[PDB]
Amino acid sequence: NLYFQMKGKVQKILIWKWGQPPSPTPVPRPPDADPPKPLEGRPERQFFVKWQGMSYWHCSWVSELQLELHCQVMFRNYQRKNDMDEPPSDEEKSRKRKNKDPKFAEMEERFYRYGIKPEWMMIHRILNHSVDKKGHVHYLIKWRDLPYDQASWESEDVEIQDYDLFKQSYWNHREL
Repeated sequence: NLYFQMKGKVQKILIWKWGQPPSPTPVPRPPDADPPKPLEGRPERQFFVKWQGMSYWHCSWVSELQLELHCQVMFRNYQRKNDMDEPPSDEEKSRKRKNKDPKFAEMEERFYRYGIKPEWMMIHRILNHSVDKKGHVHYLIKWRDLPYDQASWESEDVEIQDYDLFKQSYWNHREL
């Protein structure tokens, strides 16, 4: 991925940071070469977004240009309310102690430090399911500390804490 993926429609910008420009260095060398480096570009703004209809697991980054081309009205509002030269920053000393767990560390670097509460990515319960013509199943999930109306679908094949434990609960208590 030499560039940012558009996953759907952007719902919200959670945060932004300055970042290095796309670079070609990442293009694999052929197996028949032996013993090239580009000059560093102007940093640009990168944006962490939530997508419409999708849980916090899917939050990813987009470029200023993608926001300009695809959410100009909502991006125009964002720019006018926010400082666009300096980016944004009980809750404190326990982000520290909880972090010595490596799955937490990883989630913290990837998600929580950009404004996602840990609970928002935890299954509260499964509400329903759907099947493709393929037979792949999706589950409509209520997340912890988020309303029912913010329930969202996830593929069965995803890796969320105790996903499978909840699936079995859903399925056991469904013909009772």
